Amino acid sequence: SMKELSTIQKREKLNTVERIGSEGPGGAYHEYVIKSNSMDSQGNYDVYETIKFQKGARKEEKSQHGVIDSDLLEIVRDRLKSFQAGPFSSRENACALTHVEEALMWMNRRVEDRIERNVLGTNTK
Amino acid sequence: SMKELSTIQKREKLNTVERIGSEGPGGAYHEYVIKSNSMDSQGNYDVYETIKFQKGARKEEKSQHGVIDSDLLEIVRDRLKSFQAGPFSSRENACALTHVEEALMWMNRRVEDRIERNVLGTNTK
Ligand SMILES: Nc1ncnc2c1ncn2[C@@H]1O[C@@H]2COP(=O)(O)OP(=O)(O)OC[C@H]3O[C@@H](O[C@@H]1[C@@H]2O)[C@H](O)[C@@H]3O
Ligand SMILES: Nc1ncnc2c1ncn2[C@@H]1O[C@@H]2COP(=O)(O)OP(=O)(O)OC[C@H]3O[C@@H](O[C@@H]1[C@@H]2O)[C@H](O)[C@@H]3O
Repeated sequence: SMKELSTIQKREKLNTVERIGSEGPGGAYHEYVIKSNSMDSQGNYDVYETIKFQKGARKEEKSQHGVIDSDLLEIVRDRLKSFQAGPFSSRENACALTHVEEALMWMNRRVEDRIERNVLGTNTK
Repeated sequence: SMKELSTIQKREKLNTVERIGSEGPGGAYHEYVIKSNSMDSQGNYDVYETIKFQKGARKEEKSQHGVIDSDLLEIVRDRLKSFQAGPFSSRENACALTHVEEALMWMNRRVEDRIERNVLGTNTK
């Protein structure tokens, strides 16, 4: 099945984000589609992109390799840094960037804690 | 051309994220690759995914449609929400999720400000 995400942005959205499939390992969904909101005059949706996540903890049998959430945030972190070094910097970009980095820091704190407890990549609290 | 991002996570990374090509509109890069740190039985990457961004402000001549940064953050917001409803919820996930959402709110504050000033989709401060 598929459900569209309710996004924080409400107006002038370029793309919609769709959640594909059912809940899987960790309680998470593992496939998302980014799709143009509007069509051109020939009916084409210029953007139609699928992102598939790592599905199951990496050391567990039958897990499948994929993207991980920090990868996406690192890309947006780099984009925001570029925008701030470019001709159209803004305070909003500055604040978004700090929050994206703080998210990444919390995700990495989780990783390093799981390394310390020797549970990274396993289905263990 | 290609450059590996320096990520907040330093250890046990699933994937490497790379920036492809040169700086373009807005001072930003517009192509990123996510590739696994693991190889399959034939020495090919288990994961090799490419993200291409909206390139040029949307109303300018020759701009190209693509992913936008808030789409990626919305996917991560949904994943963290799922993790927090699932069997392996954690305090780090909750703090990460609030920061992702606050980043999305700042990004939307920028959008709505540019709408009010009638500059959204144009190369103007
Ligand atoms: N913030 C988070 N990031 C990643 N996983 C998280 C998480 N919060 C909870 N989980 C779940 O907690 C267990 C071990 O987690 P991790 O040890 O970090 O596993 P990892 O090898 O990186 O695989 C990650 C993959 O495992 C599955 O969910 C995991 C897995 O059930 C799911 O498919 C995910 O894509
Ligand atoms: N947080 C941010 N998000 C998007 N753009 C940002 C930004 N900070 C600065 N900019 C740049 O500032 C100008 C007007 O910006 P936006 O009006 O928001 O334009 P948008 O139509 O959404 O296209 C976006 C595309 O325009 C190009 O960069 C823009 C563009 O030079 C670039 O290729 C980007 O992918």
